[PDB]
This record gives sequence, C-alpha cells and structure tokens, in this order.
Amino acid sequence: MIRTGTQYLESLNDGRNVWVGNEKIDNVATHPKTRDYAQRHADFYDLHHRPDLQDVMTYIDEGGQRRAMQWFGHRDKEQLRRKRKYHETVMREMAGASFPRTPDVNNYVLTTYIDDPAPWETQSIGDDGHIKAGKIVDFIRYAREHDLNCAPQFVDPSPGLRVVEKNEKGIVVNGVKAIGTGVAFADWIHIGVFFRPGIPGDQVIFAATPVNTPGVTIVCRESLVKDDKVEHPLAAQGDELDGMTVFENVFIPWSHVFHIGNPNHAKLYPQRVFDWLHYHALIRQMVRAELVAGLAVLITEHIGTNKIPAVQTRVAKLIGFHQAMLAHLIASEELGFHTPGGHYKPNILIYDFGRALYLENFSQMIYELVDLSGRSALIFASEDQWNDDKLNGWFERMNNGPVGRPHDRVKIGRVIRDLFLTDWGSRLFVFENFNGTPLQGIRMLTMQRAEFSGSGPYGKLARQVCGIDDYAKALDAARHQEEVALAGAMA
Amino acid sequence: MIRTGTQYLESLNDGRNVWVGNEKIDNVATHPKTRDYAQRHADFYDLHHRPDLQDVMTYIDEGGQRRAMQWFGHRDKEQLRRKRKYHETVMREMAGASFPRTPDVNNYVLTTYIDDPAPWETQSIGDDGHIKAGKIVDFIRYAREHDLNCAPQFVDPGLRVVEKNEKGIVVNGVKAIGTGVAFADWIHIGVFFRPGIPGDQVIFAATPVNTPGVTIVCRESLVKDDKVEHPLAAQGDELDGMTVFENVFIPWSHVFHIGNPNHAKLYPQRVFDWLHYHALIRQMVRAELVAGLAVLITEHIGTNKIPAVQTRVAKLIGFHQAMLAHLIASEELGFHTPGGHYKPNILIYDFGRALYLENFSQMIYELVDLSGRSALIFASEDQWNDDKLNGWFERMNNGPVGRPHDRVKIGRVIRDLFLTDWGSRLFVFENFNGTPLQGIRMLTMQRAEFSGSGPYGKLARQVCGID
Amino acid sequence: MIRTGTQYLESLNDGRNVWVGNEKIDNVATHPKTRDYAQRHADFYDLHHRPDLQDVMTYIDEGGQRRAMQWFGHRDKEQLRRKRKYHETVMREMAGASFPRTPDVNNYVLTTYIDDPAPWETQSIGDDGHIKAGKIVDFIRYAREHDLNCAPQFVDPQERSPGLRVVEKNEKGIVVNGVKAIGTGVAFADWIHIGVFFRPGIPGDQVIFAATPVNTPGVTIVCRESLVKDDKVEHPLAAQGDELDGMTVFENVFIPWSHVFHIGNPNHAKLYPQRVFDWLHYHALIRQMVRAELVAGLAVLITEHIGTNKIPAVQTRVAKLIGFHQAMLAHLIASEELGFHTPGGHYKPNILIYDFGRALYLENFSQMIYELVDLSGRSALIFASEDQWNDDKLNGWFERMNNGPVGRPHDRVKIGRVIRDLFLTDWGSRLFVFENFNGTPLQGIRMLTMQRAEFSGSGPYGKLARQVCGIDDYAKALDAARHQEEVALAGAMA
Amino acid sequence: MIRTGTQYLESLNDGRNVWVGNEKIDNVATHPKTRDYAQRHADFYDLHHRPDLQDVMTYIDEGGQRRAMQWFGHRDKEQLRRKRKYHETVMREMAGASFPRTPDVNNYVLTTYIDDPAPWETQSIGDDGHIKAGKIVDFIRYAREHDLNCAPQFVDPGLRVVEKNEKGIVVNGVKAIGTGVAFADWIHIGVFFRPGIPGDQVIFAATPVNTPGVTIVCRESLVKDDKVEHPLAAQGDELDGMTVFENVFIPWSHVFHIGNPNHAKLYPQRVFDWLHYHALIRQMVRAELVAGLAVLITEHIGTNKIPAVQTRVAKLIGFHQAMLAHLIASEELGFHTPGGHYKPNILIYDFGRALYLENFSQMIYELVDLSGRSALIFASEDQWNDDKLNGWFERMNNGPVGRPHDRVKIGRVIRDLFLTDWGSRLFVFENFNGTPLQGIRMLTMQRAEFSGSGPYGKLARQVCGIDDYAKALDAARHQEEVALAGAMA
Repeated sequence: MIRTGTQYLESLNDGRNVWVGNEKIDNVATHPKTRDYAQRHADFYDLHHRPDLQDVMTYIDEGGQRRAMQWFGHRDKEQLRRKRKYHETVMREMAGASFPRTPDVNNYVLTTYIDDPAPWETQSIGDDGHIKAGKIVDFIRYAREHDLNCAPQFVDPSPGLRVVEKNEKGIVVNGVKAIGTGVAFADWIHIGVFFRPGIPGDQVIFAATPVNTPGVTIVCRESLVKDDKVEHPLAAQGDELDGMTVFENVFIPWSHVFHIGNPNHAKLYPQRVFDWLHYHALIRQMVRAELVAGLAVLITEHIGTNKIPAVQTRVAKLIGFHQAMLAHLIASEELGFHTPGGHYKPNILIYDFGRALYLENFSQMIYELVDLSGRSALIFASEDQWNDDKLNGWFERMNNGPVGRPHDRVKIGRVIRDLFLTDWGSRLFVFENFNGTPLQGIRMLTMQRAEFSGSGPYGKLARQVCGIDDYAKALDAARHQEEVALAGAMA
Repeated sequence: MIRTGTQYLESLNDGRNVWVGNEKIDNVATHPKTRDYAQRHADFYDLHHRPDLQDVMTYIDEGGQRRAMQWFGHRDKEQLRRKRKYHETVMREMAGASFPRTPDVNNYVLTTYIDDPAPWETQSIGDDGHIKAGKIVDFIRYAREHDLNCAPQFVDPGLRVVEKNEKGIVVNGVKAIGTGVAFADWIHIGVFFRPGIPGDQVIFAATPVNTPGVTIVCRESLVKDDKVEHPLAAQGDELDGMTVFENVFIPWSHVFHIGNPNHAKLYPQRVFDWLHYHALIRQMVRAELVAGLAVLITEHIGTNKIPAVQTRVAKLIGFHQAMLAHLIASEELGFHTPGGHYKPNILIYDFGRALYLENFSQMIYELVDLSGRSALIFASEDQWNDDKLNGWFERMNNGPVGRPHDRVKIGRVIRDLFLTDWGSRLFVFENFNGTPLQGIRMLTMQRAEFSGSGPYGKLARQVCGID
Repeated sequence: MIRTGTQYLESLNDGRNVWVGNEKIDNVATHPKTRDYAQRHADFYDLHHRPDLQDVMTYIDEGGQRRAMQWFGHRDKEQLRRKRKYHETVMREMAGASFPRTPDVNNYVLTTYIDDPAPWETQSIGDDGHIKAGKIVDFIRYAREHDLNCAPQFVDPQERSPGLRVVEKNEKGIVVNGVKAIGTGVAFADWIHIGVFFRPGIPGDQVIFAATPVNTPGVTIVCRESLVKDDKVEHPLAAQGDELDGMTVFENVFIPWSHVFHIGNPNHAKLYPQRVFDWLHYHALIRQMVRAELVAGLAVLITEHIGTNKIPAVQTRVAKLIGFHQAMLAHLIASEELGFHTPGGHYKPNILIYDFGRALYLENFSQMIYELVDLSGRSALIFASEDQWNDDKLNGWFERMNNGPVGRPHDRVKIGRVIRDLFLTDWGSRLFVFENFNGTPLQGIRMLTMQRAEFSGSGPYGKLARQVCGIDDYAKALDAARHQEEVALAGAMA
Repeated sequence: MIRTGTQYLESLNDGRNVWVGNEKIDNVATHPKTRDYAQRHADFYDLHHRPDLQDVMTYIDEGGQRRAMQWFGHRDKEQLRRKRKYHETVMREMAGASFPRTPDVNNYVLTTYIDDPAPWETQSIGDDGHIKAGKIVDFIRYAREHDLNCAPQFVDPGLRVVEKNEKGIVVNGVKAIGTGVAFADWIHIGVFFRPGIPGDQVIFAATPVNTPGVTIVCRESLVKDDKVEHPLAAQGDELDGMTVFENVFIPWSHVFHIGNPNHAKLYPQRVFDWLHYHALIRQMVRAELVAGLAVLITEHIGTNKIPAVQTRVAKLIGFHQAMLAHLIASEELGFHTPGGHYKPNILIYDFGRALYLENFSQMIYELVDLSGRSALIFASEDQWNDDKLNGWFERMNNGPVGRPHDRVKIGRVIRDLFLTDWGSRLFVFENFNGTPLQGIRMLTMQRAEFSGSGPYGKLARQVCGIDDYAKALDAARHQEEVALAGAMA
C-alpha cells in the first residue's frame, strides 16, 4: 500500500532537531511555521490515492504491487516520457510547480546507485572491505517500500563534513552540509559530495541517515509562509525551507554507507547522481515558463492591452521561451541513451543546455510579466475592501474589461504577486540558481572536456571550411555517459 | 517655523478615513501597520533640526527666517545643485533612498505654479471668474509656512466636477494612483490630458487628507516585525493606494484650474518634471547602493579577485556613473523657466530615467547572483549566538576582510532590498515614479524636433548628400 | 537522368535579360560578376553524381528511377530525417551554408501543390474555369524530370501599388504587369515561381500564383551589384560567388492558363502561401543550426589557436555559442519529433516549433556573431596577406607573431580568412542581412502566431494559469491550411 | 603658416617602405590603394585654411602666430570645450567620424609629455643619463611648429633595445598595431606594462616613418572605386598594420624613456588618456550619425509613426544622449594635471567608452534592421536612371518625405558604414580605439579606491551598520585618485 499523507504527518513527530529562524520546532507537522509545507508533502502522498490520477500517479510492478511512479524505473524513451508526465502532473497539481523539491525529485536521484551500484563499493578507500553494493541496493529498496523521502545534501560552501572515527560497526562523521532544501520535512538525509581540487579523502562521503539521527541538527532560514490564504493563495500554502545540516559526531553503520575515501570517484559519479534532478529541473522550468506565459495572456487580456502590437510581441516572447524549454526537453528525450544497468537517460548535454537557457533568461521573462501587469500586480483590493458597501462599486468599475468578472483581475494579480513579488516567491527565483549546478557551472565543466575542443565534433566543420588538416570497452563508465551523450547530439 | 517630527505625528490623529488592507486605521501615527513609516516622515522633519546638517538642510529666506530646503527655489545652476544635494542628503540618511515620496519630493512639484501661476487662472473654462492665480500662490505659501506635505494625485470613473456654485466645487470619483497619501497633510489633485477628456474631469486643486468624503484606500502593509532580521523593511512601508472622493467640497480659493483639456496637455507635465528630475537623483543613489553592496559582498566572500566577478562588479559601478553623468549633464544644460527659475534639462534627465528603468532589473539580478547563497540562506540572530551553532556559523562566514557576522549584516540588507515584498514594491514603484519607460520614448518621439527636419537629421542629411 | 552542372551552365545562355548593378549580363554562366555563383549551382548539380554521396543525394522513386533528393517527398519522420540529412550535406559541402537559396531550397516548396492541388483551382476567382489543378502537378512533374530550378518570388513591400497584377485575361492565358520586389538567385534559376502573400486590401488582380521561364519576353531581372572577390587565396569563401538579390520587372508578360496555379482570391492568399513556405522555413532552421555550428566551431578554433581558450571568461563565451547551436538543434529535432501529416499524407515537421527555432536565431544571431568577432581579436582585422606571409624578410616575424599551442602558425590566417569573409566583407554582410528575409522575419513570426485564437486565454496557455488563479482529421475541417496550424499546436502542447 | 594638404602630400614621397596587402607602395600620396585616404589627410590640413572655419580650427598664440587647434593646450573647462568643438568639427567634416585617427587624435596624446616631462627622464634605467627631459619637449615643439603627424604605436617578438651606445639606441622587433602609420610623418613608439616586462622592452621614442630598417606592413586597402555607389568608402581606407623594426637606430635626443617597468605602469595610461577622451567624442558623433540615419530611413519609408518603430528609434537617440551625458559630465568634473592642463574626468569618459563598446553592436544592428530591404537591395545609379526601370524605382521608393531617390542616398550611407569591408573595419576597430571594454573594467577594479575602503564602500557600509602633486609619491597615480574624488563628491 502506498504511503498516505496522514502517515507522513505522523512520522514527522520523531524528535528531529530543527531550527526555523529563531524558533525550535517541536513538531514539524503542526508548528505554524512549517505545517503548511508539511501538508503540501501530505497532499503529495494523497495524490497517489486519487482515483482520477491513478493511471498517471501509480504503476503495478512485476510483483503485482501498486506503487507510486516516483519509484518507477524507465528503460526506454516511452517509459521516460511516462515518468516525465508523472512529475509534470505532480507539479501542475501543486500550485504550478512552486515546490521544486517534492519527494519525487529528491528520490529520483537514487536511480543511479540501483543502476550501477558496484563502483561505489569497488572504488571505496579506507574502508577495510565493509561497504557492500548489495546493501546500497537494500537501502534504496527499503526507501521505495516505505515511500521514504531521502533529501539529498551534496553541495559545500574547514567545516565540511568528514569521517572522524572508523570501527567494525561503521563510521562517525562531524561537520556541516551547507545546503539542504526541505530536509526538515524528509525521512532520511542522502549525504554526498562533489569533487573539488584537493578534496581530502576523509571528506569524500556518500551515505544515508535518518533525519532524527542523534547529533543531527537541521538549521533553516525563517519561514516566508503567509497567514491569509485569500490575499496569498500560493504563499499561504507553505514554504519549502532551505538550510544547513549540522552533524555532531553522527554515527552511520557501514550498511548505510555507500562510498568513502576516493576523490577521483567524486569526479563523475555524483554528477551521474544529480543528472536526474537536473532533468527534473528542466521539466519544472518548462512548466514555470508555461505558467508565466499564461499569466501574461490572462492579465493583458483582462486589462485589454492584448491587441496592442507592442504587447503582442512581448507575450509571443514569453510563449517562445516556453517552447524553447519544451524543445530542449523533447530533444533530450529523443536523443537519450542507456546507462550501464540499462536505464534510459535523456541526453545530458541537451537538457543541461535547456537549464542554462532558462537560468540565463528567466529574470527578464519574469520582469516582462510584472511590467505587462502594470499596477494590477501590487496595488489591488484586499477582499474586505472589495466587498465593502461603499468601495465595491468603484472597484468593479476600475477592474472592468472585456473578458469576465472584474474580480478575476484581483485573482490574477494575487498570483503574479505571490510568485514574483513576495519573499516566498523571491525564494523560488533565487533557489533556481541552486537547483543542481548553476549556469556558470554547466558551462565550465562542459568546456573542460576534450570533446568540446577543436579535436571534437565542433571543430570538424570549421576545420574543412578553413582548409585545416559499450561499457565493456570503456574504462570509465560515468565518463562514457558524457561522451555517448555528445555522440547522440552531434549525429 | 521649522516643523518637528513630534508635531508631525500629532497632526496625523485628525480623523482621516484610511484602509490599509482589510484594516481601518484609528491613528496612522501609532497603528502597528502604519507607524514605522509615519516615524520615517518624522525623521525627515527632525533632519532639518540637526545642527551638523543645518547648512545643507535649511536656507535663510529673503525675510530672515530659516526655512526647510524643500521650499527653496533655484534660480541658477549652483542653486539647483544645492537643492539636489539636499535631496541626496535626505535620501542617504533615510535607509539608502528606500522611501521615494518623502515630503521634499511631493512638494517639489509646487515650483511650477509659483513660477508662472497666471495661465492656470486665465485658461479655466466654466468657473465664472472665481479662480484666482494669487490664491494658488497663497496656498503654496501657506504650505511653506507650516511645512505641509501636499501629496500629489494626478495619474488615472475618474474624479469629475458634479456641482458648481458661488462658494466652490464638488468633486466625486476616484484618484486611482497615490503614494503615501495616508501620511500627508493635503492631497494635490491634478490630471493629465487623454484623448477626448471632458471639461468636468479637468481639475487641479488641493484638499486636506481628512476632508469629509475622502477615503484613502491602501494596499496591505509590508512592514516587517523584527528590525534585527530586517533592518530596512522594519523601518516602514510607504503605502500605495487609491483615494475615493464622495461629493467632496473644495472652496474656489483652493482650486487652481478647471475645465480646459488643452491646459492638461502641457502644464501637468511641467508639474511632474520636478518629480522626474528627483527620480534620477534617487536612481543614482540606488545604483551607488547596489554597486557598493556588490563590492561589500564580493569582498566578504572573497570572490572579488576573480576576473569574471571584477567585470561584473565594474558594470554595476559603471551604471552608477551613467546615472551620475545624466544627472550632471542635465543640470549643466538646463534653462530658465518663464518666472526665471533654473530647470534641469528635461530631455537628458528623462533619458537618464529611461536607462535606469531599462537596466535596473538586470543590475539587481547581478548583485543577487554575485551574493550567491548569502541572500536567502543565512543565520537568524538567535541561531548565530547559539552556543552550539555559533562556531559553525563563524567558520562558514569567515573570509579575508572584517568579521564573519558582517556577511549576515550585508545579507540582511540585500534580502530586505531585493527579496522581500517590501523591497519588491520599491522595484515596481520605479516604473510608476512618474512616466514609464515606454512613455518617455513615446512622448519624446511625438514631437517634431526629433524628426528629420530636427537636429538629429542634420549630420545624417549632410553625410547622405540630402538637400 | 540527373542534370549535370555542365548541362545547367549551358542552359543559362538563353537570352534572359539581367542587370547586375550598372551592367547587362550577356551570359550568366561566363560574365565575371556572376560566373562563380553560377558554378556553385553547377557544383550543386554535380554533387548528385558523386559515387560516395549516392545514398545521401539520390533515391529510387516508385517507378524505378534514380532522382536527386531535392524531389523526394517524405511521408514519415524517418523519411523527413533523410531529407534533412540531404539538405545538411549540400550546405556543408558548399562553403559552410553560405548559399542559402540553392535549388534544393527553392523547389522544396512545390511540395505543397503536389500535396493538395485542388484548392488552388477551386478557390480561384475570375479565371472563367480555365485553371486546372492537374496542370500544377504536371508542371512540377516537368520540373522534376529536367531538375529545373524554380526560384520563388512571393514577397511584396489601392490603384497605385506597383506589385505584379493581372492586366489581361483571355482564352489563352493571363498578361501580368508589375514588379516582384524580392528575389534571390532568380538570375541563376530556370523558372520564376510567382506567388503573393495576403495584405489588407489586396485586390484580386494582385492575387497570382504561376510559373514563367526566367527568359520570358517582358521579364527583366534587376539585381544589386555583385560582391564576389577576385583573389580566392585572400578570400576563400567570397571568391566562390555571390547569390544576387533583386527585383523582377514584368512588362505585359504572357502566361498561359496551363502555367497559372491560382488567381483572384484574397482569402486563399492568407494561409495557402504560408503552407508553400513552411518547407522553406524548415530548411531555414536546418541552415541556422549549421551556421551556428560553424560560428561555434570558428570560435573554438581561434581561441585555441591564440591560447585564450583556457581563460575562464573566454570559455563561458564559447559555451554560449555552443549552447546556441544546441538550441537550434533542439528546436529542429523537437519539430521533427512532433510533426504531423498534411492532407496528401506528407509528413511535415511541427510548424510552431521550427518557427520558434527561427525566431530564436533571428533574435540572437547578431550578438552571437559579435561574440566570435570580439573573441577573434585583431586576427579578424589585421592578418598577413599571402605574399606578405611568404616574403623572405616578413615570414620570420609572422611565424613568431602567429605561434601558439595548436597547429601551424599559418592556420591563424586560414581561420582569419574565413571569419573575415563570413562576417566582415560586403559578401558576408549580405548573408547576415539576408537571414532576416529568408522566410517571414522575426516580427512576422510573432504577429502571425499571436493573431490566432489558440494563443488567447481560451487556448492551451490559458489553462494552467486559470487553474492556479482559481479562475472558472482534415475531412471534418473546412480550411485545411488552417487546420495544419491547429494540429501543429495540439502536438506541441500535448 | 599652418601646413597645407599640398605640402603634406609632397612630404609622403620620402622612400618609406610600405606594404599594402601584396603590393609595395612607391608613393602613398599617388598609389591607387592609398591616395584617397592620403587626400583625406590633405583635407584635414586644408580645413585649417578655410576662412569660414578658422575661428574653430585655429587659434592665435601670444606671439601672434596662427596655429592649428590640434596643438592648443586647454587650462580650464571652457578651453577643453573649445578643443572638443574643434575635434567635433573635424569629424563632422570628414565623412561623419569615419576616420578615427586623423592627425589631431594621434598628436593629442603628446600633451602628457609636455605637461610633465621630467619623470620620463628621471625614472629611466640603463641610459647612462643620456635621456634629457628638455629634448623630449623640443621634439614636441618641433612636431607642433611643422604640424607633423606622430602616429602612436604602443599596444603589443616585441620591440626590444638590442644596442646602447653614446649616440642612441638600436631597436629590433615588431610593433604589432598601428593605424595610419603609412600616412604619418613620425612614429611615436610606446609600451604598456604587462607582468614580467623586461627593461629592454620598455621604450618610449619617436622615429621618422622613413627611418632605415622600418617597414610598414598593412592589411589590404578596402577603398571602393565608384564614389556614386560608395560615397563614403570611395573616400579612402584608414589602413591598419604592424611596423617591423630592423636594427633601427634612434638618437638619444628622440628617446623619451627606457628601462623601467614601473614607469610603464601608469605613465602610458596618462599618455593615452587624451586619445580615450577623443574616442568618446567620436563615439558621441557616431551615435548621432546612427540615430539620425534611423530617423531618416524610418521617415522616408513611413514606418516612423508605428509605435514599436518609434521606441526603437528613441533607443538609438537615447544612446547618443548617453554618450553626450558622459562627455559633458567628464568635462564638468575635470581636474588639473601637474603641468596645469585641464583634463576631463578619466573615470567618467572611460565609462562612457565602456558603455559605447558594450552596446554599439546592438545599436547598429537596430539601424540595419529598421532599414529593411533598403540596406542591401537598392538601385544602382544606372539602374535608377534607365528609361525602363526609372518609373518602377520611383514608385517603389515613394513615401511621405522628400524625393524617392533620397531612399537610395540613405541606403548608400548605411550600406557603406555597416555592410561593407570598409565599414566593417570601422566596426571592428572601435574595440581597438583605446583599451577595450575588458581592459577598462579590469584596470579600474584592481585599484584600491574601488574596494570597500573606497567611496563605493561608504553608503553600503552605513546602510549595513558595518564599522596636490607635491605630497604625492606618484603623479600619474594621483590623477586617478583625484579623478575618482571629483566624480564621487
């Protein structure tokens, strides 16, 4: 049976040590500061029990068990599209993709271990042979069974998390994981790291631990949730907190340790892990661009500016941005490739270039919407003002346009305001540069590779115009994923 | 005399009808949603009593009385620059130009009536002789005498004249745009001509904020509760809103002009010119603040040495220098008005406004992106000082310069300015601090001195061999 | 057979009346201002005979005959990709896509007539029943058989317009008089393919679709000066010849009814000519992807050759030229994936996605080329001429000035020559300016899209916003040209 | 008298060794590939003799001698404005700023030596005291008295001193970048500091263009033949190239400084200041020409009342006014140099340039786009006049303003300026007419006064609740500091 929201809310009250701003949180499910977002997670779970969404939200596995599509492994392009349609439906249903780290996103990442668990073991160092690939798989199967949200914590800002003790039982780790999103709302924390030049071996740690593990403290920014859901129909729905996690002599048994000790392993295997979350981000970006275009269509129509040609071309601009996101996503899916375990993975270069295009232009596109909406964005009637005997008539006449009731202008502006002109909405704006690797990151790590050099495919045409000049074979399986993706793109 | 902050606050308790969101405000000076910004207006009066600021904030008038620099008329360039320096000083003292309709701005606008009152009287249609130019002047003099905040409401079911008699006029309708009217003394009514406007909707007058029939209807307050976490946004929200006039009575003495669509083409723009020149002063100071925060935050993190960040920060500095170039060339290439006031060059300060409104939003994104994680995710104060968390926070916020807590200091200011409702409003307001970006271009281009017969044509015509 | 470049060149000496600048052209095949681009068309034909390119360049039609792929009709996505593959090969082989209006592009557009010929005839007004659908298809079979180049002239700038109009109708034909103001390569084509787009108020006598030979009496082709360069060592691309642009003047030109495809109906001229030019737009996107590939390629080569390629600030600029090419690719591949069938069963790529692909290029290419020019530094402007490079005193200086980590020093000149021709000569500038006329421009893409109901709050983009704000088969359609647009959007949004 | 164009052309025939592309040049003054640009130099000199312009173009010194304004020392703001009006008049008179390195620009830069000669001498290393400040000044006085064009070559196989004796130095190597050198009288040798620059490459000097062992190697000439079809590009091409120095001897009298990498840090910036000011004067005029061409073409077609068109033209007009604001503000907030010259605010005109360099591409692209098909496809003159075509071209080119042929006139100038090789060189060269966008930003930000302890720090720190050339050890460093203080108060 698939986890219910009610079971989720209950599980949160587990003694987890959480700060939200200045306050200590006794129960994340009920504290006024967290409880709207927690309920968003509960609704996530209850979407898997909605009769009308069953086709999209669930699957029957080979054992005959109905399971949430968040665990669904895709081995070809048609299966990939079915998964995307799941993620898309989840975010469309949940305030138009305002919650980017629902558990379906968080858990997508575990697909990499399952696909190819052995290198995580075999490349481990400092280990005394205790880590086992089979136990990595066992943990993921356990998560899937209980529908557990495993919040990933990989990025670092010497306070980084490190091994301070090793015995026959497991490891002790001490330090800080600087970035985490929604961890106070998860069941487990998924610890990882990305390579940086000179990363010490005792900082190379991949593992999992419960959110209430003793010595774990979750320190989150203040909550931006709004009280009044009528003035703030989106920002009153909860705030997906970001924060840091402190680990004070936290013990992790070897069974839940995936890898330690190998800096070269940290060069490409973590990228492979975060690939799934990057692909998810582009789906999200597409949906956000559709929402932004759509709001410009609704507001310019209700104001009556829609038929002004100047405005027509700017709206067409917002629609084109959405189509660019869809073109990268679709193309990424068409030109995917099989991973060593035989999952099908969309093309990494195309969907990351999708992301870079979004991260580059989304500011100006939002600014366009805000500007198109004039005063209707910020200065509109509160509800009581609108329904007041003396004010109502004035408000009706100042918001009359061609298409529909005058109050629909207020309804539109409340959304534009919540998404783009509140702290809550601004958090989303900013998070986008932290939802996987930033713009500058995509471009840097792509351009360091030998297949984007004059020797590579991009040099070939320019060379002639100028008159110049299988994982069995491949020795690095996760490097091969990068090369095979350019193969597919440039053919 | 010179009004104090205390007298100001007291004056707000006058039975004015104000909505802020759903709430009715009993008293704008003490209500939890309005009192912080009220206090900012109080700070503004008290500024003119600060002994170190007296040379900058006040002049001696012809009569011998010390007057607030908001009432000073600049008759040449150096006087203009004295006034700018006053406006600049006010906004630098008051939260880095975070409050754009302080009383010095609102009242700047009255220069146009004083400079040349007559045409407002003589161009009136349908007043049967009741409106008197000298009465316009006496009102402004009155306003001067008591340091009264006349809040302008021009931009537009709009307000119309429903009854004329021998005592005054009666007005009924809405003035849909107004900023900080709940904090002002008087409302200054005006209008801009639009194609096929009627004589009964052309109205310039002044009326008290608590005039019977007047209802100020303001958006919810965005003021923050906790000044430590939010050092700027706790300081008060300059409310925007509309004003409803339910058959409101204004005497002829306090009516400046009625009835003439033609007058509403040119003369209201001459009123708002002062607001636009002030707009660029402010935009320069916002640009300077943004550049300074990019330097502080790149220097605290230690990314300021990375050549890619250098060029990004230089660009912010350059934008400030572009605001300054426009402001300075506008003052340099100004001209005398009919009554012999010196006015900055309309064309140059407005292209200056155009440039800000076209680029501000990418310049802010640049500060936000440079600041990285330090804008959304930083320690609250209690987190910071917690005996368990203090040592981790200090280690994470360490870098070359200063003390680790300065990061949070800088972070709170960036957050408040650009990542709060409160800050976002100042963002949206710039598109409504006078005429919007598309309007500057359009009102410039509809005049024939930017046509091919104008000065822009001349070099092009010579190079082309044209006539 | 398949026509040969020799056959083509011989065919140009047919007495056509051609101005190229101040000069009259006796013979396009041999005149100094035209002969190089003529030979580029000769090379196009010969490319089809190259044994190593037979599978790319040719097919066997139903009736057992080997024809050039320019005539191939693609009925599914995999056949579509074969057609794209052919257009890519042609443009890669011909100076990195510097000749945008080769015959394969011009004739691609005839597919719309073959697909669904009847409406051209049934929607005609004022022809007194003389026009037959069958005859459009017959002309096209005739063009195909002789591999004839049909250059399209549709685009235009009341009783004062100079645009082509019908001034006589009789039992034999029509007589047209006036101007088709834009034309690319017409002086080098076999036939002029005449069309028009709807404009508000267009009179019926200016709605014309037809074909006449380029040497028809009364036809004059008036082209801009030729920008071809004399020295092909200093200018290895712009010595290859100049695809002339120009207008065509028609003075009482007789066209027989057999060669008239449609007259009279302004409503027909609004979507049907968009359906003809969809094929040209799709091809424009294929070219746009290759041009981007070249721009990014040149940028890699020059930054590597100078050694600036490792500077991080430079790296991010080249990544962005690389992402642009990938943006073009993505639109192209997506458009192929979400394509649809036309009435007559052709597979067409998704109109909306490839047009948005073009808008993205048209909006950004200018900045992108500026990047390349800026990254290449002084190597664009100042480099050695060939004799300078080989001079006994200068050579030692030039080698030491042009050294760096990759290749031979003279390769910087080789790269410089290409950047200079492509982006810093008259010849390259025309191509730059032509990108905005190679199909309805950026402004047109956005306006034609937004006038349609499916981009209103009533169509698919309204739906998610309305829910978040808490608000609230060609047989069965009447206009088949319209329904292509509705089907394209449904496939894009589902 | 002031030099005449005639005397200048005669002077070109001095046996200088010039490549233009593959050809050697017998006489820059008469060769088809260079004679038109040479005549534009001759025209520069003849402007100074025109009686309707000599109040702008010349001044009387206190000896009663009429001198070309290119030599005029400005000591205050009004005098700087007269100099600027002169440079402006020159470039409006010569094909709308299409000739960026006329002699007035080249020679402006000598102002710095004259202002403060002595550090060039005193900070020299390895010259055994042979360099004398008095001889630096005498050279500039000579240049001035004969109205000689000293073309600067500074930016970098580099030129190195290979021999030092009692008469002078011998230099060997390449000065990679040079504009118009083949049309000049003297070459002004310079260098900018770069990390690890050896003393033997620190050289400031003057040598005649025809000096033995100098070869001028220029790119091919971009000049067009038909001045009807090409009214600007027919007027000559301002060649770019490198200058090869083969064991070239320079007398100590014409050496200004050698040896000191420290001197190369800021003093070269101080020389180029003046050219950078001039670049912004030129950028304003190019902006003006671009904006007016926009007004002319949209007007002649009729697109000028389409509101979307109007806003784009307003943007070109804004860009012009932005260059003018920086220009005016630089002049307003200027300062005196050690020698008493008044110099515009270095930071403000350099930011003006930055602004231009960042945006000119897009602004020119707007004009080309707005100009439509009228850019590329328009009638040649014989087409236009032909008896059969005339009627068609007139009707196609009718609109609300002026004669139909005026669209061809506007087209020809837009074509020359932005769609030919010739115009394209002017496009690319913008980025070389002084330190490029990247350089302005980078050497600004390495200066301590743009840090958090300088005036940008002040407002930020407060809102965040945080916390005379005699005194100065470096006169050329002091100018920068003074420039910022004047801009920020």
